[PDB]
Amino acid sequence: VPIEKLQVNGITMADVKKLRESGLHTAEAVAYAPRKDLLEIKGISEAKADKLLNEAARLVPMGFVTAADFHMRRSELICLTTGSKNLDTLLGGGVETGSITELFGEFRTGKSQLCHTLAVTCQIPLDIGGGEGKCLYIDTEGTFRPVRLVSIAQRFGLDPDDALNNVAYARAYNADHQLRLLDAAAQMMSESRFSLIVVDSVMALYRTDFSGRGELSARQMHLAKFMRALQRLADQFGVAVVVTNQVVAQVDGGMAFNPDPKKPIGGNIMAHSSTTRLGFKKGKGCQRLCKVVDSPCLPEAECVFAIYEDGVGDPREEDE
Amino acid sequence: FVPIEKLQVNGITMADVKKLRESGLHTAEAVAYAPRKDLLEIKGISEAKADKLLNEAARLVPMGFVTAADFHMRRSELICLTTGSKNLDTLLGGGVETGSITELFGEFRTGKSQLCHTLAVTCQIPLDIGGGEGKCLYIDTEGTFRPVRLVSIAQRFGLDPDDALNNVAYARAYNADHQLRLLDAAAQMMSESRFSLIVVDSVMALYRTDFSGRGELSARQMHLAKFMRALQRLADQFGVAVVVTNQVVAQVDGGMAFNPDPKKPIGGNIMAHSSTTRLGFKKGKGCQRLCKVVDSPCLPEAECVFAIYEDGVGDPREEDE
Amino acid sequence: FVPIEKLQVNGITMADVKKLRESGLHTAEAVAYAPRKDLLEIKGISEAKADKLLNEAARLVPMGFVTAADFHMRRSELICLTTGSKNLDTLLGGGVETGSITELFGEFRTGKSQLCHTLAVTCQIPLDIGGGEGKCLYIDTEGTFRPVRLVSIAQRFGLDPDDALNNVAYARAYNADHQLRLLDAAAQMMSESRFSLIVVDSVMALYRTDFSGRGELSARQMHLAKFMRALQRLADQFGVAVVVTNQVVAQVDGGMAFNPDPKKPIGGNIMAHSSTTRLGFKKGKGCQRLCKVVDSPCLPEAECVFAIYEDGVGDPREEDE
Amino acid sequence: FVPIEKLQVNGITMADVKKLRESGLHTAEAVAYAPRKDLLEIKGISEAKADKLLNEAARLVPMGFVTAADFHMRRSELICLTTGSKNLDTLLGGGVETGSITELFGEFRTGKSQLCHTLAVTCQIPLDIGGGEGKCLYIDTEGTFRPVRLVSIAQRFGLDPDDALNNVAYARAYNADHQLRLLDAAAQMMSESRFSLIVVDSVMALYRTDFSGRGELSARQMHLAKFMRALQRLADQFGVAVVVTNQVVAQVDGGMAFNPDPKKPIGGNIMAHSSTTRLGFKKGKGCQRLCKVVDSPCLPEAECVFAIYEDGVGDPREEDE
Amino acid sequence: VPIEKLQVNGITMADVKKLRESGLHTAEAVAYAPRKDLLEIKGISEAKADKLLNEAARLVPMGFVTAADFHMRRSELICLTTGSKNLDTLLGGGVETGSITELFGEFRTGKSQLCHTLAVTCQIPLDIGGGEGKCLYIDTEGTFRPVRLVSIAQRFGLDPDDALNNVAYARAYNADHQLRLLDAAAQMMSESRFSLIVVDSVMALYRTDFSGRGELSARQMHLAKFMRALQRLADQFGVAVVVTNQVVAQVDGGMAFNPDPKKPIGGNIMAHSSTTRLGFKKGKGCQRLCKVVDSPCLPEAECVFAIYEDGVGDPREEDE
Amino acid sequence: FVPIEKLQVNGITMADVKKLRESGLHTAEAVAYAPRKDLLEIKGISEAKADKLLNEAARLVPMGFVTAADFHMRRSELICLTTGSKNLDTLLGGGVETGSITELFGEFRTGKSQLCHTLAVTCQIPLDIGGGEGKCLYIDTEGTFRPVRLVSIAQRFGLDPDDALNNVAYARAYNADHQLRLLDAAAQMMSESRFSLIVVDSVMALYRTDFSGRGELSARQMHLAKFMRALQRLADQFGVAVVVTNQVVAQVDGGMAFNPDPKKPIGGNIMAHSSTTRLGFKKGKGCQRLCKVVDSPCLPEAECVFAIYEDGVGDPREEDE
DNA sequence: TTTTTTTTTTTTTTTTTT
Ligand SMILES: Nc1ncnc2c1ncn2[C@@H]1O[C@H](COP(=O)(O)OP(=O)(O)OP(=O)(O)O)[C@@H](O)[C@H]1O
Ligand SMILES: Nc1ncnc2c1ncn2[C@@H]1O[C@H](COP(=O)(O)OP(=O)(O)OP(=O)(O)O)[C@@H](O)[C@H]1O
Ligand SMILES: Nc1ncnc2c1ncn2[C@@H]1O[C@H](COP(=O)(O)OP(=O)(O)OP(=O)(O)O)[C@@H](O)[C@H]1O
Ligand SMILES: [Mg+2]
Ligand SMILES: [Mg+2]
Ligand SMILES: [Mg+2]
Ligand SMILES: [Mg+2]
Ligand SMILES: [Mg+2]
Ligand SMILES: [Mg+2]
Ligand SMILES: [Mg+2]
Ligand SMILES: [Mg+2]
Ligand SMILES: [Mg+2]
Ligand SMILES: [Mg+2]
Ligand SMILES: [Mg+2]
Ligand SMILES: [Mg+2]
Repeated sequence: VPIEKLQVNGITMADVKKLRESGLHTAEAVAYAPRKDLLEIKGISEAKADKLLNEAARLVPMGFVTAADFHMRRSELICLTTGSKNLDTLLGGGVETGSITELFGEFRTGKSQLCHTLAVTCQIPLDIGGGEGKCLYIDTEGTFRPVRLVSIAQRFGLDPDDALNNVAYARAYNADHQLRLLDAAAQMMSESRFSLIVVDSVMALYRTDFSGRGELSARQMHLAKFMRALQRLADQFGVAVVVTNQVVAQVDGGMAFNPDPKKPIGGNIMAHSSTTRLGFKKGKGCQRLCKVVDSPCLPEAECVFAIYEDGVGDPREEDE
Repeated sequence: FVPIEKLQVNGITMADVKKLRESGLHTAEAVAYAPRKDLLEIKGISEAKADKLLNEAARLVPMGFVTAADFHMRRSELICLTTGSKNLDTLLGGGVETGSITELFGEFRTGKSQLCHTLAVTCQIPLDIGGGEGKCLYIDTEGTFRPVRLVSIAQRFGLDPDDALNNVAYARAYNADHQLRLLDAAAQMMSESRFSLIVVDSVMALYRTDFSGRGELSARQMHLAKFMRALQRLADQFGVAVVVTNQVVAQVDGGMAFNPDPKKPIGGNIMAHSSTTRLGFKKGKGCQRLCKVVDSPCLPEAECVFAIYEDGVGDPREEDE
Repeated sequence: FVPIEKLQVNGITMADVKKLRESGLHTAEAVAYAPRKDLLEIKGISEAKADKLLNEAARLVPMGFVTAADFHMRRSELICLTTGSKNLDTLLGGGVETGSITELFGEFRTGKSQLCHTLAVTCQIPLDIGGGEGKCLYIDTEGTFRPVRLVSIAQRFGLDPDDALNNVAYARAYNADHQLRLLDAAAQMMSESRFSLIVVDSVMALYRTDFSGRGELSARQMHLAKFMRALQRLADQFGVAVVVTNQVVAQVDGGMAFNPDPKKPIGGNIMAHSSTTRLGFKKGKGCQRLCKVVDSPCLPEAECVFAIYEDGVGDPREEDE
Repeated sequence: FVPIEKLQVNGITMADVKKLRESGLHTAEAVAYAPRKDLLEIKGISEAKADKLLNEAARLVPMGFVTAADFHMRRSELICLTTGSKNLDTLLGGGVETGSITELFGEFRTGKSQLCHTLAVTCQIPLDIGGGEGKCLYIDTEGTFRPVRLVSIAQRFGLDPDDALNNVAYARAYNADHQLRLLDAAAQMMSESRFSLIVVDSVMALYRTDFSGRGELSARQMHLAKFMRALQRLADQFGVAVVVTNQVVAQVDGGMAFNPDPKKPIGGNIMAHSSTTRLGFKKGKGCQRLCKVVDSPCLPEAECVFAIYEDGVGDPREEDE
Repeated sequence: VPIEKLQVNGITMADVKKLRESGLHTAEAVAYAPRKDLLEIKGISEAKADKLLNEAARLVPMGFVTAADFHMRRSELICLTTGSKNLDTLLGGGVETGSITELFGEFRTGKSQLCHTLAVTCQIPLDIGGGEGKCLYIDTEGTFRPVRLVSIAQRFGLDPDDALNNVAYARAYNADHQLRLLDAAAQMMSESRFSLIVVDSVMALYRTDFSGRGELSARQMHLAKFMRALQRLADQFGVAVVVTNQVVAQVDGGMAFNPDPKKPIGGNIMAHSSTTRLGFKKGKGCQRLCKVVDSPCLPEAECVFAIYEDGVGDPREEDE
Repeated sequence: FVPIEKLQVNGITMADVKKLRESGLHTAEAVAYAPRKDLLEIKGISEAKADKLLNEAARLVPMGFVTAADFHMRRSELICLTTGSKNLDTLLGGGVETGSITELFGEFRTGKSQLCHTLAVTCQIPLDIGGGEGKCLYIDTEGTFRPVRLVSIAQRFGLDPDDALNNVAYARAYNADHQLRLLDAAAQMMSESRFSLIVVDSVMALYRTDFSGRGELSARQMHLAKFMRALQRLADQFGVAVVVTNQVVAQVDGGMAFNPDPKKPIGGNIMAHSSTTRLGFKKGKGCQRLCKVVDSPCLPEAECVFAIYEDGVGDPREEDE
């Protein structure tokens, strides 16, 4: 819902412009934002903030709804194909839009490759598992490679010029810039239809920007704010949020029950903010193992997928 | 419960009840538990009218002393919602107790949301099998509600999927203020139809981000205290079980090395004191999960092993052992 | 890049830029990439001054969104440094990529230092033959730097040995703190002259002994992450290719016998994720060496054979086959 | 080198220098190379005092970037110790290089100890005949030191046997901790008189038995890395050749058939990467021995034949061919 | 020096008793023992172990020393005659005390006979190449024969009763028992002057106690510990350690340049641990050939010696 | 010897002694001689239990040092078994020594089996005439055992033929594994009755065919080493003479022509070092045989002439000269 | 009230044949 519909009941265009300058670009943005956030924006009075909230609640349903209606709505929710039938079956149709999907794993585990595949598939038509929308790739490690997008578009029949023109790239150099890029992301989606957000990787910049136990609380608070903004973006625009996470080896030997000594970065903030968490492990050569660690609906299962020159695909017989 | 419309006596008009409903008070119990200052804050109500309403609620809703034997007799017939697992029901002494706030805190994929879905389904099954015979009211703050789980658990328990879904009221809270405001609508709907369960998954998720830093910590704790005061008022009014999930944080300080678990529930003292029962959830092998009673006025501190399956929360299978 | 001497606008004085240079930020890209908190930690910089410095840096250096087509066009003209071996260049898709950290990990005598010397010589040859047309910057931690190799490779590639030696900046790191501090001097040198290569041979040699024990490991990896972040910042600012060598560790856990290679690179996940491209080096027969692309965002996992010669890294001859 | 007494400036008292010497740092280079946290571990030294010491050491000892031509002309005048055999000197490009750790690994009776004795004698002969004009420092861990060999080699080279013996500092290490602690006394002696050679025969012999099993393997290799770092620091400070002998173990896993040698040096990757130059020793016919340059940053992988004689290590004779 | 001298600076008799129960019977043993070895003894704390180390360093010189002083000390060192002038000339005066001498060779090559001769000669006066100390014979093959000692004592004029009473015999039945015997050896040497340790043979028990490729690493680790303990005993008491090693016929015929197809057991551990290694071969009749394979100071040379009823001696003219 | 039942002290029950009995350990001496690792691998035995068993065995069986005078006195009382020939007894210094492994290697039909039969008969005759007064245990592997020889020799020595026959324990080995397993039954039998001789004719006949090729040579010799170790354990435990026969192999390699005898026994160094005494057997004129002491710790290398007769092994007569 | 982290590290022979 466009934010311009709020220009009613004494709400002027200046108020909408000020809200847009503060990172709120849709009616859902005003509806989800708390009253204190509106008050923190300069030039907004308490009464006019209250009337903005009332108008947003009238435009965007904030009340209760039967679970049957929510199930029917989620049945129409778009799922983005990952390019692998095994992975789509594991995810119950692919990457779910409107929810944060976390891909945590060690290096060469295909997280960036899967993100590139998702970035290409977000543009293919809906009938083949696409999203029919532009991608928005947030890169924090410098590991984005448009050659991969060109190859995957060749696999999926997309025009390489059209495929590259429909992928939004911004390189994040620090945690503050990474969070600030979400305002530009919201502004871009308020003008054109997007279908996917990728932040590869979320925790790369937070690792170095905040160092030591003294800044750990600030680091996790900033990460919580960042995924709060990501979840709000997913709610407003219905876009799939795919985030990659680095891992660290658990140096404590007390929990020897766990055969995997590596855990994702971000701690409980990352753990609880992500709707779906996928653990990636190395297979034999191109083989990669994906394990659903956390998911409200998907059972904890493991599937095998492979990385090829044309993107993420199902393992081949010769590779078995 | 006693409907608020019964207060229209001794000169109390319909407009007063309308204003009370607009102020979030939908039952006579709500008026009885509401302090006089809260009634005075409502426009159109004078001091004499406020005290008259208080006296009417007092003579309609008992507020005096009762013998411990009478309270024990009343609690004996209190409904306990089955959790779908015999081990968990034994740990809780019959399941989730209605009329009290039950807190489920633990690490991720520990089954808090799955247990909440199982409780949402079982609140509709007949009382003879540990049900509640009432609608569920699910408040989701993390966007993790999945009606497919409700359908699967209803198939497990024999409930019709359409009936199960139509009897579960779902609302997603996007901020702390909206999370608190949803309770007024919850009370309004409960004043019209019988409910049997309140779920807030999760309470702390929106507060961790809406209030940031030490400066806003006091405001966050005050808002959380208000939210749990409203939840406790709802539980007292409607006798509905309140199940709340809580995320965890890793305690950086290593001073309390005597505790093998470096994870503690979020919310601090307000969270600890507001919850009648707190259950700590840990991951076992495979689908198995460990539930531990951390705080309870009557349940001893003990641990039980339960598992999460496609049909919902249940006891671990022999093949999983 | 954008020189830092363009920041004296909108009330920003030259003295503020002087403190910025003293803090290790020598380019407008450097202050653009540095977070607000890092600017605030510099003495003599206020909140408003740091904010306006950030705004000016963002105006000068594009930090906003850009279409992937533009990024592909920009990367098409990106300079790739030839390694002196056609097989290795084909494996790397043109050679060592500038602006990204390339990691060469392997056991001893596998040619990591030899390949770094070859890259240090080839970074000065003209662009038409795979060069960089820029001075090299060699950071050595094991004391294994040998200018005789540079002279031999320069005679191989036609460079004047005196000019080749004069165009290589060498500094030996004696401790991890000194190794990190050397990057400030590297940035200062690059802010006044064009540099086309960074070599850190080796990154983890000094952290291995500076930090000892499991308890000291966290500080070691935090310092390593800071060092790699600084290297990535240098590569982003100056478009300079960063080539880092890493030693190996034998994996004592024999349960995971599925992997035939018992040697893994040092640094753990910090070095693993910080490096854009990782190349695994193994010894062949005699001069032959095997290079394997363990990790790369765009290069497929493939293995090639290259040899170490008196004149540097080159393709194996049929006589050695 | 720069004596540590030059640090008595800018408020640094004699007590600070005494504590530094007691902590094992006996030169200004030792203070410069040591990290800040290493200085913090010394009692009686504050953080500000450590920063001042680091600044003064960096002012006295150059630590910044230097052009490769300057480093090349500095290494041109570097002293190489003759091994008594022209074949071995040609293989090593002039002899054993000072300021770098040279490793002599091989099977028994292959001449490692004999070559170390020859180097110990030649380090005292004048420079023009390939000497070092400095005292030797022999650290023996197997009890195989034999002054009779030194006397014979001195008679071969014309040195006075009494003078040759008086110029060799002998210390036997009985445990790994004592082996590491001997380096502090070595540095203390070196800061007082000009030395030109350090011999540790052998480095790993004490580590074989001091640490047993895979449980202590990590601690064993960490201690070995600390010992080798300390040796590298000593070489950097005093500009002396560090010659270390290493035992070998026959590799059981014969999976790789490309290596005709079933014996590999002990110490793993720690010793493989710590040693600047590695020489593999094998027995030839009679007194003849085979030396192979396994690892070297500047020397090609080649083999030469040398022999062990009663007067020391020398080239094989025509009668022995 | 006796370990009782460590009872200073607050070190009690209980500490010395615990050290003696742990196999450390001399202050030299405490000095040579590492920090972790001292920490493994119950009843000894961090500060207590450190204080013991400083006291031992004060008593036992552990610092540097000029090579001239060590040369003088080795010049005044005692060398045990082997009863054969040729063998003594080959060894440069006889078996060197304080160093491990390894006698490896085929069967009936004279290793056990030479050990018996050394056991007898360790008691004869110094002026005739003796040691004036008791022998310590550790037998692992059951090949010890006191009749040989009696005959050699008759050759050298010693009283057979005195000769037998001055030889400490203990038969090792397993590798663990063989290693444990060294603690009793140290205890006996701490109270009486010994001059020779014989282990015949070192590798006989290790061959069968550890079997298969999997147990080879543990076998060689235990062997390294045993040889380290032998070297510690030699350093502490200044006694000659004469050990016999059996031989195995190497099957790799590619290295045909070596005319000898038999190599000693123990591999590199025995190769490096032994200060001096002597290869024994049979000559004409009673004559035997001894070859110095490894020695830090003796040239690689061969001499011919013979075995007679009265012990090891030079070959006779009648046997030539 | 000390029976294993005496270990039933300090918490050692019947179960432990039994589990030892099926583990091949039937005496306290067997427990003492067995290493700790061998005790640990036995099922039902804990580390503390194994340590307690070791301490109890050490208390019962003296494992400490002892003066050579005491050893000589004990060996003076050691039993020697007469071979029926004065020449052979004089060559062996009284006959076959008990408690030691005596090897009889020679050409076919040189009397090894006949001498073993004679020893089997003489081990039962009274001690005053060189006997052993104990049962014999014959392990025949070539199938050449003939009880008629035992009957004839018993007639020669005056023993009752039935008493001689039923006092000889026979067990025929069909493969190497069965040959090794038979020693456990031998120990079990000897723990029940007094034995005085063990005969294995022949040791390496079965190993020659069971293991073939270079690959199985290592396993063959390792199994042979285990077998002879067990034989030595039996000899130490029961004080019995172990007499083993071995075939011969002609040395095809004629380069070592210095040895007039081209035949050497099978088993190589394992049999060479495991056998306490080795006797070389050659065929003389007629029925006379030549016996030569090849290896013996105390017997000088000498030869004697003995002959084989119907009544057994005896000295040659004048008519045979 | 708060709020995670983060890898190490080799080893070690063997064993006759006809
Ligand atoms: N063009 C390609 N063709 C085939 N396989 C490729 C190609 N590019 C990359 N790969 C594969 O993908 C791997 C790289 O994985 P990816 O780029 O997804 O990183 P990641 O696992 O997320 O790790 P990081 O933490 O380092 O970013 C390579 O090692 C290779 O196996
Ligand atoms: N349909 C299903 N069938 C079986 N198991 C499931 C299913 N859906 C989820 N699970 C299991 O439950 C886990 C998710 O638990 P749940 O959704 O209750 O989260 P939670 O512990 O409350 O955490 P969060 O804080 O992320 O909401 C999954 O990881 C999986 O193990
Ligand atoms: N009393 C003796 N008189 C003369 N010579 C003897 C005497 N005892 C033994 N010999 C000689 O010594 C040889 C035995 O050698 P020795 O006992 O030293 O064995 P070894 O070579 O160490 O072998 P191993 O321990 O492997 O059996 C006999 O073969 C013989 O030549
Ligand atoms: Mg990636
Ligand atoms: Mg979740
Ligand atoms: Mg949840
Ligand atoms: Mg190198
Ligand atoms: Mg990568
Ligand atoms: Mg040596
Ligand atoms: Mg090297
Ligand atoms: Mg012998
Ligand atoms: Mg040696
Ligand atoms: Mg026959
Ligand atoms: Mg026979
Ligand atoms: Mg023998």
